[PDB]
Amino acid sequence: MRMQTKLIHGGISEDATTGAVSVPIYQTSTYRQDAIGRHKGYEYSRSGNPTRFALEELIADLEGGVKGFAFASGLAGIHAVFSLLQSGDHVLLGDDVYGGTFRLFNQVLVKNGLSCTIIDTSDISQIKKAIKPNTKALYLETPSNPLLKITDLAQCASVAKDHGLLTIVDNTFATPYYQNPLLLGADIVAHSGTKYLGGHSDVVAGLVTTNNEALAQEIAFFQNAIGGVLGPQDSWLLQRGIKTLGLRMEAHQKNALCVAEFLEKHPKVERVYYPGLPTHPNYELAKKQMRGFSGMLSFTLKNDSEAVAFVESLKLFILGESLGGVESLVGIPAFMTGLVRLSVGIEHEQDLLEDLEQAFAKI
Amino acid sequence: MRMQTKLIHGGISEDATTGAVSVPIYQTSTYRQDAIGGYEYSRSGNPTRFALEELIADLEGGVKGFAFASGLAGIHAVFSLLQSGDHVLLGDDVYGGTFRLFNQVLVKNGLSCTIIDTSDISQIKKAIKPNTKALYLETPSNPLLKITDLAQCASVAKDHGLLTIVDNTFATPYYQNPLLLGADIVAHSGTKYLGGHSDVVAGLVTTNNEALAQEIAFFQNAIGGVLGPQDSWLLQRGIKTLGLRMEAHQKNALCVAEFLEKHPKVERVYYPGLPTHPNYELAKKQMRGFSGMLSFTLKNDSEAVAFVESLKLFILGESLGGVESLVGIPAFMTHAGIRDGLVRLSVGIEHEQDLLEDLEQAFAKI
Amino acid sequence: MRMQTKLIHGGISEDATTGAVSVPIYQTSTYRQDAIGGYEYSRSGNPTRFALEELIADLEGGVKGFAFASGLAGIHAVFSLLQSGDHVLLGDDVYGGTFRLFNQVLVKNGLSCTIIDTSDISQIKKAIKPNTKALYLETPSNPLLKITDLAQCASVAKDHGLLTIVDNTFATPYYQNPLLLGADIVAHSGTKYLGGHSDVVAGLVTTNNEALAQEIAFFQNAIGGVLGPQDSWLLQRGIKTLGLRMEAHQKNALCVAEFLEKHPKVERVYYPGLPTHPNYELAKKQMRGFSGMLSFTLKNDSEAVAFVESLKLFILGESLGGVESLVGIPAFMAGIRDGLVRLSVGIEHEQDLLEDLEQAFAKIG
Amino acid sequence: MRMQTKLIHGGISEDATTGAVSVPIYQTSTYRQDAIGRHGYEYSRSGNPTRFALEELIADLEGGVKGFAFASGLAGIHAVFSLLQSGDHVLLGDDVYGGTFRLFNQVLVKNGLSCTIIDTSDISQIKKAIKPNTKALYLETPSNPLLKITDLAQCASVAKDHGLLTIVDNTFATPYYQNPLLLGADIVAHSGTKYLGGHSDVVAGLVTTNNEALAQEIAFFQNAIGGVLGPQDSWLLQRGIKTLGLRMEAHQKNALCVAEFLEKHPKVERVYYPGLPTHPNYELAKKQMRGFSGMLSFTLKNDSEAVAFVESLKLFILGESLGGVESLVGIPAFMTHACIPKTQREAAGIRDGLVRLSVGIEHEQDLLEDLEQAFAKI
Repeated sequence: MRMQTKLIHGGISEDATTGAVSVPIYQTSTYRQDAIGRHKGYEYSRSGNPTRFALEELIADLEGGVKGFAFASGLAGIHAVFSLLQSGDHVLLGDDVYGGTFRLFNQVLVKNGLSCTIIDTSDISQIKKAIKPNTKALYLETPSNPLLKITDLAQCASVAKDHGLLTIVDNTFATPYYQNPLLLGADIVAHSGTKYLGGHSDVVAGLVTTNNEALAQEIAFFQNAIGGVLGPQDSWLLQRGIKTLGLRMEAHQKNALCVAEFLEKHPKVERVYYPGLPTHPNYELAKKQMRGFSGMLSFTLKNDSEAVAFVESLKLFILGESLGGVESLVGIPAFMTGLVRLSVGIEHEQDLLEDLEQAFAKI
Repeated sequence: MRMQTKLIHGGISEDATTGAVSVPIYQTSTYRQDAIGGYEYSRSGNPTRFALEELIADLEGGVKGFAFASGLAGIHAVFSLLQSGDHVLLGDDVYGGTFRLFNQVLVKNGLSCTIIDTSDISQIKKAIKPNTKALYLETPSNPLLKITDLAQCASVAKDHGLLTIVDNTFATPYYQNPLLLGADIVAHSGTKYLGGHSDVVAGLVTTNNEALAQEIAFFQNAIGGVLGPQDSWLLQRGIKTLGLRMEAHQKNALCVAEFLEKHPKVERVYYPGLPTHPNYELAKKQMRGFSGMLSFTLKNDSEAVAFVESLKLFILGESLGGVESLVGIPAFMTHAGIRDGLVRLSVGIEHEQDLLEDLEQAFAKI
Repeated sequence: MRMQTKLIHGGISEDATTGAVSVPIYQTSTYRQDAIGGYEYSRSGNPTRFALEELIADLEGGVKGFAFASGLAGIHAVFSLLQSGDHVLLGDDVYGGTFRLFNQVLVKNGLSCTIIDTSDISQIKKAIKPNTKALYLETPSNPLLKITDLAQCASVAKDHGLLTIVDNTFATPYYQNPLLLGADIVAHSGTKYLGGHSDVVAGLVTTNNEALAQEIAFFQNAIGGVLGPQDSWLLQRGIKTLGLRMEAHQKNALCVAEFLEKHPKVERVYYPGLPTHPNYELAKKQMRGFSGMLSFTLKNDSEAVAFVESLKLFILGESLGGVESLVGIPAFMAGIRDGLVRLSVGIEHEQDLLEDLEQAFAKIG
Repeated sequence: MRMQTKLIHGGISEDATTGAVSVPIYQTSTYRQDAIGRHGYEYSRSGNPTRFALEELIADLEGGVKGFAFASGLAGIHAVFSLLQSGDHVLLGDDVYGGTFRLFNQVLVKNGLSCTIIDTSDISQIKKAIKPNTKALYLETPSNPLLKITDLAQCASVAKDHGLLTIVDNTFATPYYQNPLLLGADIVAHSGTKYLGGHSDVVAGLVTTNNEALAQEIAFFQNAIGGVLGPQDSWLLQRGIKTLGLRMEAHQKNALCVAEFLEKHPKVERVYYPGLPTHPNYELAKKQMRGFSGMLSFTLKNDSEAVAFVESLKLFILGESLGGVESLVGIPAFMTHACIPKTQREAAGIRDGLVRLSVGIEHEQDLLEDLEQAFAKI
């Protein structure tokens, strides 16, 4: 079965006992057991839950892993991933990773004996040079946010492997529909389900999956030990949202192209950051490792002062703080995470252009 | 507003714009701004979650409330307040998962702990180091229901540089308020009595202190182990009957304890409400009642499994604090005074007679 | 919402319950509670004061605002964050009372300072000590209108562990917004351009930073140098015409600068709006306009007092930033010659202002 | 009116009096007049409706106030330089096409003017070379045969900040992919002979301008020197222009297929094409250009084999010109730059292994098969 068919029938997508084409929401905390040391499969909802498990199975099935793990948020998942390491360990970050991941290290992890080194990861040599005797992981994120900066996954993975290093990839922007880091040498993949996977701006969730059984034992342990689990209703809604991913990602791509092209041939606009443009640095690398480009695009205007007047005069893009939803979103990462980030939604392309038009006419 | 009225109308229990007597569920990740510069992003804040947070703050007399994906998610973020190189003092019978947090997650993140009997006040004195930054209390204890003087402990804690953190899961806010007794931070598993219907996994933390509130607020948002709006809403709904439930829990538990103690095959009963309990007077002092938690040791240890496996009403299972009665053997589940034969009962709200008849029939099988 | 609009509907410009287009004046000291557990005590919080604080936060791009009994009391509270044995860099011509605050108040409390020319970015680099915590800028500067590059000094301070503190009184939030140029704390003497009507003594402070906001709040409350409700309200009221007043101030100040410059009897003229002014290109870049503040030194230095005492429209007085024209010799009230005349150009008719100057010049040698 | 529509309806594209959807060919030397002092045509060296129609079109297409049609690309360039007085100085591109270099070297130099060859991508080199009597800067982008890109906006700005005029040769990128008058240039020159005609069947020059006074000046020397384009060739140039949009779309697509083929090839070294992301100033190229033409050049590894390669080509026509519907091939080192000593050639970046292609509008596959077999023989 193909990706499109897997989004609908993958993992667990059916109640085995009733035939329900939808996995039931197990709003429960505990489970009755036959004799002690002989359970019915589930013991306690923090450790495992049939609804959450179905979702965890789905994301594993999609990214080509052995196990999935659903979390209360993207950050909670990432946090649990880094709980695999001791104090005295080192991690190499990309120079433009998501701000909350930076704050995770800066303010939570570093504090606990975990050191990081920020480097440009599209500069393969900057990673070669940055490894210390205690470096235990390489944390990549491509396309990056904002700026959509592409990193070479297979290369970095190869390089991380001949050193005793973990390749941990944040696949949020380019979904499992467009990119599968585990098939390119990654050990652990993390998403914000809060974004595209959910895709209706109505769930806060993180998903992690892995290629490695030993890694999976570890991640499980810390999901259970720290307990930042995804609830069953959210799990169910995430899975429901995931069902449409393919169609949504297609529509996201189609729209964001029209938007990028229109923006590039504009008098008010200077540079434009989108992976689908032949004009974007490493465009070739992208077509190599991505089956498509999402709906994210940063960009800048020649007049750097108007940035805030432009964003605030738009009437169809929602001025808000997330991305990856069916509604188009807009931000300015200066005060949020003269650069303007667009999360192109799945509204009619013309209405999106007409909305950008009228907001340009105003500056 | 008294406790029993507060449970229903406390924190935010109403929708202000619409008038709705229930808080609406905000299944939403992000909010439109008229910005740039109330709500911005659901991990940082959410109206459903907030209403519950205000509720629990209101019930414990804290300045802020914090809702987590699980009890443990809450405790974890509480200990994220500390730097590597810091020292923590622990109870010798703290909940199994709390001990595992330190042993498996927090020690390897550079924190050190020391296990002392918290009912022994001089043991806490003797165990204090220069890097000791906090004392962690759980009373009554899981699973032996051991009682610890909260005023005394917080007193000794306060006149060193120490934080007094209390897990108040067993007594809930209906029967004990550690903040009003000198504690700095209070943590619950909302999965237990607060939800009460064994259908939600949830943590709740609250604090006396405005600055401490900012720190927890920081690590709630930064680590991101937040309760979802649906679970927040359901947990709030559960809390509305907390008062009535705890009374039934206490009435039944009292009845059961007095049955088990008078029973031929039983050796000791651990229940704070039994006059013969170590620190029974101290319980009456710091608690407005005892919950539904008790455990007992049966004269012949080898019969504990067979006893537990032949109960027909009590559900053999992992958790506690629900309307349905639960039973476990701590030795083989959640995990000094703990013998393989120890049996822990979570007395639910069924008919006292239905619960007694169940135990009667199970003893007849050993 | 644009700045011109924001001055009228920003922060809180309306009573929520009643719909009043003006914030009501809460002449109250205390509030009934349904406690134990919004407003508790007027020193901690007052709805009127808060309205003004929200407005300034909103104007400067801050997260919180803070209203004080005076510009000084605010500056005081800002520096109250620092421990003893800490170090601070000061502009060589910061406000006379800002020096006297450090010189005589904060020093004896264990604080240390170094006077530097801040328009010399290399000079600040030369003065950083290991115990230095903050740089304090003031541009344009009293009374020479010396301009400092906010963006660079912020950067230089940012890559060290330093706090950028800016006194934005002169070029108001309408012309300059330090917080967007990498500043951490902005402070105003509300007594000046913000009130605009020479009838309120006030100080306003705002910040980019949550943790700094917690701190400033703490010290505003603990020292208690808070602004009253009536003064807050009058201040907010004043702020509503800020945009209109600043435009007229500039239009007049440029008109006067060009008169004084082309004048035989005048030596130098200090005004950021003059092309031939140190760092004029810098002014244009970080400021959206030049204000009503200008100074000038005349050729006959001893005849400075005779000039000032013969002005009929301009008022010889002790302040600035009002709708009426003010004049003072900053020496009587390092650049400052005992014949430097400082002009606070009001919003009166320029012809009337120029005709007051003509007649004053026409009485000295 | 979008550009694609302008090519069909722009300037004068209709006979107002008869209805004709084609401008009539005016094979006439003269016109009857109504009375003395009262013409709107007098003599066809000054004015002719057929040529004027095409002239309007090129002004319209390039955003100029007036168009000028000349007997050839050179005639047009020459008429432009006929503005400057004896004594004047000109900054010239080093990659400038033969004819234009020679125009100065062997015609304009002996007539008072004088030049300096400078690289125009390197903007400081222009600044360093401005003399007090310098009055003009002549740019060609993309260039021949290496396709160097040049910043039109900034080069036009630096020239305007001095006393200078900006003259751009917009032949390669057509008015369909580039519009220098809209980037601060004052005069635009084309070889109509090339892409504008499109069918390798007309020799013609086109010049247009922003400036009312420059328009007057160019009109004068057009009429005074008489290097005017004839009415039949004007008409054919206009006819070819009607399909410029389409032809350029096909050229670009075909050129890109070939570009990508060539650089994936083991026997090739550098590929010079502005439409490759790997190309120098590809960034700038995208900003000022709306598309890349059919012109590419490539060097093969074994320098000497370029000859054997070209001789086996059976679809690419070995020929001097460019910008036609048919695909053309040449070796600049021999076809156009044999007079320049091989070492100066290599300095200028022109090796004996540099082959140039004017990719036509044949089926991209056939063109690829053609290159495939030719490579196979070496």
